[PDB]
Amino acid sequence: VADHGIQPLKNSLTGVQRVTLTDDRRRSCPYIYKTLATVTPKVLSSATLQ
Amino acid sequence: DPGLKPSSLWTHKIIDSIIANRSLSAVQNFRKQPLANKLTALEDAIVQPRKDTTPETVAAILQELVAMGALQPNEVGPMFSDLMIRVHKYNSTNVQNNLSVLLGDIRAAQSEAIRSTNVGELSNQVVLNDFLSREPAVVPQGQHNYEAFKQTLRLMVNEAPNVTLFKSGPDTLMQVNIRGVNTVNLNSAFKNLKNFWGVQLDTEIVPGSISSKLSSNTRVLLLFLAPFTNDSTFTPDTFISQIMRLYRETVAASI
Amino acid sequence: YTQINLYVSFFPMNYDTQSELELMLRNATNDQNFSDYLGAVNNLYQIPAGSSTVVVNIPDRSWGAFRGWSFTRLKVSETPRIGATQDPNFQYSGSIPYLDG
Amino acid sequence: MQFTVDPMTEPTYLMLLFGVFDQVINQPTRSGISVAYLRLPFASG
Amino acid sequence: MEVYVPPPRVMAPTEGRNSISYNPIAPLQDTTHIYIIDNKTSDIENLNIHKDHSNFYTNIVQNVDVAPSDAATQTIKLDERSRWGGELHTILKTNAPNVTE
Repeated sequence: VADHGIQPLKNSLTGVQRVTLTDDRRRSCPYIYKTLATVTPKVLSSATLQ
Repeated sequence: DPGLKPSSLWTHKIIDSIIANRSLSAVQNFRKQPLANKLTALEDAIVQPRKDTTPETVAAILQELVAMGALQPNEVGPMFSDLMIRVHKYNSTNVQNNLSVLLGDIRAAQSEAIRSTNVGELSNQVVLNDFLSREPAVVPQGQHNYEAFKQTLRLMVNEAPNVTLFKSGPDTLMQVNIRGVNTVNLNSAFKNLKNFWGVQLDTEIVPGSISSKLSSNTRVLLLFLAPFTNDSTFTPDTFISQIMRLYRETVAASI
Repeated sequence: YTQINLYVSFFPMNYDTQSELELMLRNATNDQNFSDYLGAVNNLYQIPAGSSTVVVNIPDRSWGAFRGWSFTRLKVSETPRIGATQDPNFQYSGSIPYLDG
Repeated sequence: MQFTVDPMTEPTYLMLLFGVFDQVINQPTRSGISVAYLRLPFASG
Repeated sequence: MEVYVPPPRVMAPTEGRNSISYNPIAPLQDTTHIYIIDNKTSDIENLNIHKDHSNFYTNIVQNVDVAPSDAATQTIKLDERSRWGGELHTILKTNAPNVTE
């Protein structure tokens, strides 16, 4: 169970989401049967003006 | 403008032309509209969409450097996208004031060219030479009455004492001091006079159905131009050459 | 596939005339908008063998600018499922009426 | 909607296509395009 | 004689600055939680037809009202006015042996 930091979100999160899970050597690991994650949006800055 | 400005902004302006300044023509167009065209003008009363004026301000000074001959017209292609990519990056209040002061020097440079030369005395001709531009200039069944009608219309612009000759959005009006029905639409008067140049008064079963298709718009235009013409004008024994010697002698006699 | 190239075509417009057009098409008012000619949302609803009726169901949505309906049966063995990389249950190489007409 | 078809011998689909609109593009700066997809009634968003 | 008329308050606007937007239900002027589970990726097709839990394509909308495959294709629209940020919190399970191919 991990806990990552802040990373910027896109402004339009689509319905179908690409979840690609790989090893160190850029290969599709077949030994995963259960994976899930949570994403919570927060405000970092404003792109309004000035 | 280059132009970066759209024309006919009625979806943003029809709702504050009815509430503010109470336009009757804007009401008649608004009731005619379908329900989908009508709901896209009721929100623009409530919230007005804010437009970024930065690319219209940057393109305003690239056209001035072309106008002063500083750079060739093929260079505002690449140089515009090289200056917009700088103000997207380094956007600040000190930059947004630098665009306005440079833009304030564009209008102040050309307003000095208006007051010193006194082209406001020729403000009638500028609106009028813009009107005689998009016209076809070659009419079927005509072409000697049509060329002579423009020359007597340019004579009225210069010789009449007070003619304003302003314009609305699509067309060009014309206002003289005879009270009441001052205004004459010059655009819809030239669609009524599209066929009536080379008409000769021969084929009439009954008199009428030639002079009755002259609407009340273009008949007043034939009344304003009647004193400023002659008989060394429109080619004789035609329909327009006998109007202009009938309307002349109902003004030269009514004095 | 051996080799694959992409071909484009340049109109040789004069750079003075092009620079006026290139300046006007970079507006937010001169946005180039397009439209799919069919203008449709395609839904494939299962009808089992021997059954006569099918009941569709759409819950509450915003139906502004609705245009109409269109419907025609298609057989399962002839209609594939598109967006997968390979359909192993699709063993048919005749005419596919779902994407051809 | 409740359709009624003839009973065939093998399973079939039903290509039901709702007539919707479908709209899209600006180049504000070189090497840059932003797009906005929209369709009504079935809005994707 | 100088009656204090108080200002009527505004009730700060919906669809505002921090507004996770979904069209039929009401938006949220808050932070929220979305999930990428491997229970769903089931009953959606043309996204995994033979695919492992390494490469799988999930639905994050969780809308039982409009379903299935129309819960997908709809987007969760964050606001353009703010620049957003997401915290990632993952959970893994595996059964990898010692010696393998």
